[PDB]
Amino acid sequence: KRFEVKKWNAVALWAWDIVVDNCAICRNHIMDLCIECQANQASATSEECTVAWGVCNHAFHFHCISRWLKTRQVCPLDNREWEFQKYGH
Amino acid sequence: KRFEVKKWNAVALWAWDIVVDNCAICRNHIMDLCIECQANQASATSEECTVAWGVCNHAFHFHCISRWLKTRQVCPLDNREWEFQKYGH
Amino acid sequence: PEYLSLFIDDKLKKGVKGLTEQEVETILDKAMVLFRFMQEKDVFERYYKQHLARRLLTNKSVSDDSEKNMISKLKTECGCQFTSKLEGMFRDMSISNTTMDEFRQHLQATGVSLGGVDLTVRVLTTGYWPTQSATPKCNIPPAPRHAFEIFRRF
Amino acid sequence: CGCQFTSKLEGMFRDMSISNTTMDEFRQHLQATGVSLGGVDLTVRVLTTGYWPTQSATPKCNIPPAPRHAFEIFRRF
Ligand SMILES: [Zn+2]
Ligand SMILES: [Zn+2]
Ligand SMILES: [Zn+2]
Ligand SMILES: [Zn+2]
Ligand SMILES: [Zn+2]
Ligand SMILES: [Zn+2]
Repeated sequence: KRFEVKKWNAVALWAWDIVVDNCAICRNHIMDLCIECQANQASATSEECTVAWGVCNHAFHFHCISRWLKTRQVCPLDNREWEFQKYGH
Repeated sequence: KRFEVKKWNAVALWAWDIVVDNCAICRNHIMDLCIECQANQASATSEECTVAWGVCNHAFHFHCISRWLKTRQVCPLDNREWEFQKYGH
Repeated sequence: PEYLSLFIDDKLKKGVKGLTEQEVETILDKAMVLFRFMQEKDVFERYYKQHLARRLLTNKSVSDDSEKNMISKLKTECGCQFTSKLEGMFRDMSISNTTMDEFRQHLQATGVSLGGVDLTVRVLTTGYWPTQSATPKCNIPPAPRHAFEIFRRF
Repeated sequence: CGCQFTSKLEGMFRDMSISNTTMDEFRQHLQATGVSLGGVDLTVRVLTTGYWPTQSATPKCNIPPAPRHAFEIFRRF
C-alpha cells in the first residue's frame, strides 16, 4: 500500500450503567422530564429539568438526585460521594 | 546469499531532551560558554566551562547547574537528585 | 478572561520565553496579580479547563513540573473550588495513563496480530472532559478497529 | 574504598538492570509486530550516557539491511 498507519492515539470515553432508558431514581428515562414534573410544560416557569452528571460518571435527572440528597448522600448505585461535575446531557 | 546475519547484539544509548541548542538553565547552547562567561576568553584563568552530565542523562553547563545548586537541588526538568556522573561532552 | 487564559496557555505550552525558572516565576506572579483585579471568574475557569484539555490531549512534555506550580497558584488565588475541578482532571489524566499501561501489558500478553501495534489509548471520564458535540461516527482503520474492539473487550 | 566509587558501581548495575528491562520490553512488542525479516534474533541493550563513556566519537557507517530493519523497528518502538 501507499499509506499505512503505525501509531494511534485514540481517546476512549466511558460511562457507567446509568440505564439511559430508566432513571435509577425515578424510572422514567435519562431525559423527558421526571416523576415530579411529568408533563413537558407543567408550569415550567424557567428553572430547569436537565440531566445531572456526577464525579462517578452516573447520570440522573437534576430534580431526582436534588431531592435524593435529602434522603441519603451516597450515589445509590455505588458508595461514592456524589458530585455535580456536569449539568445537562 | 553466502553470508546471512542471524543474531545481533547492538547496544542502544539514550539521552533525554537536554535541548543541545538551548541550555535549559541559560538558553544558550549545550556548548559555547554560558551566560556568566559569554566571551570565549573572558579572563579564563584555567578553571573550566565544560558540560556536566547527571545520573538522569541531563546535560547543562557546569557553571549553570553549579550555580543552580544554590537555588534548588532537584534537576529542573524532573524531580530527581542531581548527580555529577560525567564532566564534558 | 478568555484572552488571559489564552496568554497563560501560550506561556505554559513551552518555556521558550525564559529557560530559567526565575523570570517564569516572576511573569506567573504578575499574571496572577493581574487576574486578582478581575471579575467573571466562571468564564476564566471554563477557558482554563478547555486549555488544559487542549494541552493534555495533545503532545505532552509541556513542562512536567509547572503543573504543580499552576495548581498551587490557583489554590492560593481562587481556592479549593474551581481549582478542585482541575485537580480532578489531573487525577483523571493519571487514570488514563495507568489504563494505557494496562493496555500495553495486555498487548504484551496477546502479541499475536497487528491490530494493536502502538495503540496509545487514553481512558477519560465524561464529567471531567465535555463532549466535543455528539461523539461523531465514521469508517475507521480495520486492524486498529479490531484493536479498539479488543481494548473495549478488556 | 567505601561508599564513594562503589556508589558509581551500584549505579552502573542499576543501568544494567534498566538495559535488560528495556530489552525484554523491546522484544515483547517486536514479537507483536513481525513485519520484515530483519528481527529474527535481536538482543538490544539500553544504556545511559553517564555510566558508560562514549567510545571515541560515536562512529557511524552504513548498516547491513537486516540490522537496518531491526534498528528501525527498535527505534520506532
Ligand atoms: Zn429521574
Ligand atoms: Zn423535573
Ligand atoms: Zn454514582
Ligand atoms: Zn547554560
Ligand atoms: Zn561558564
Ligand atoms: Zn535531570
